[PDB]
Amino acid sequence: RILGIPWGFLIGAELTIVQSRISLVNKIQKVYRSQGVQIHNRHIEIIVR
Amino acid sequence: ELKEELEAQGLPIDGTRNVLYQRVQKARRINKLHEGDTEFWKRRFL
RNA sequence: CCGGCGCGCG
DNA sequence: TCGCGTCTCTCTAAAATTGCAGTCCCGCGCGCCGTAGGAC
DNA sequence: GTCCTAGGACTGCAATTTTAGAGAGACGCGA
Repeated sequence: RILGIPWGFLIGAELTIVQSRISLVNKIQKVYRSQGVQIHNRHIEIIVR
Repeated sequence: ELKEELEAQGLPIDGTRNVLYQRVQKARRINKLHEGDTEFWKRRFL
């Protein structure tokens, strides 16, 4: 409603995906860290991408 | 409310009495914009 | 030299 | 002489369940049992 | 004896199964 031509869709998709990636990695890392499992952020970022 | 049926056809004559009935029974025989203005959106983004 | 059923090992 | 809610369906827009489709660690060993049915 | 012999568990999703929304042609009653 604020931005029309693709800045409406491009910025909206960019903001949604950027927030989703941060929380998706955080939730998975929190689950594994709670059990002492040590996995690099690179491996999870490969899956989340 | 049979006069509402007349809107489905061209309304030939009709009006007084029994003409609407005969016609409804014989009608079955035939069957400001700112698009492309990147500067405005850049201003709105901030 | 094909598949089912049962019992096991890591 | 028509007019009025309206009798009797009537046809479809919009959810509300509901019956499938799909899937459900890996790698080894051993044994048993099939292959059935019927008029001669 | 046998010789040929013919009933989990969860998710996904389109498919009913209504519920509903309006709605109209002919109408029995009525102005």
